[PDB]
Amino acid sequence: NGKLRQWLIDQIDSGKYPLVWENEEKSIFRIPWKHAGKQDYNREEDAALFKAWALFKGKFREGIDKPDPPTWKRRLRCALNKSNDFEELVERSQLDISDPYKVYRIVP
Amino acid sequence: GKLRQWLIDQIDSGKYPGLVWENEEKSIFRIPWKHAKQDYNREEDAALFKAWALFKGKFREGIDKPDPPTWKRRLRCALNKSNDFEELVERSQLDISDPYKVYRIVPE
DNA sequence: CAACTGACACCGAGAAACC
DNA sequence: GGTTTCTCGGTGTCAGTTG
Repeated sequence: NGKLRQWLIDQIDSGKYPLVWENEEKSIFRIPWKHAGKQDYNREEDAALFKAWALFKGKFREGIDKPDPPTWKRRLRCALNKSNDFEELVERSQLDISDPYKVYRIVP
Repeated sequence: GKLRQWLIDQIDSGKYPGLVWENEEKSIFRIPWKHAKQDYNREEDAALFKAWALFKGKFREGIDKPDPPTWKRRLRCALNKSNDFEELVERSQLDISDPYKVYRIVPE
């Protein structure tokens, strides 16, 4: 249980996702949030985390199921919203720039 | 344990629509399972769920607030974890107008 | 028309509570 | 011990909104 917390911390610390820490206390971080309708949407890099969380919890299986980034994007938002681990800073969410992003926070 | 004899009396009563058998030995029966959408009504669709709460004194009429979600959750959690009831997932028609589930009463 | 969202319902699997 | 319920961290559904 509670695999979402440690998984996301490991994803941010990995740096493999070009989602970064916004402070050095490792308590507030960035996260990309590009809309899948924009002409700047690469289905691979933009939906990389959303696919990974579906691959992690055994929801999407390669070469077996039809890909669907919308469902992958919806599952991660509901997980972050429902989990008592991450509180989103909606007033700091800069969701209207060249590369939109949200801001979250982790508590004890 | 009161779940076995109680449910057998509910199906045999025929008071709830959809709660019927599938053989003459009364060992395989359909249970009406809808999603709370469509023509869902708290009366006819969620009647058996209220009976279990009243039977086990979990809901007093006019005192506790009606909560059909947890009423169906209690009956589900007890029905699934019961060893007197086998869920036949292969005949479980979940993709129809009035979806039902097939349960078998194991003898003992 | 696809994509997105919040509000609400749903779920299984250990962990309790309760015979 | 054996049975019913409670917890919890996810997930699904819908109706309206949005790019």
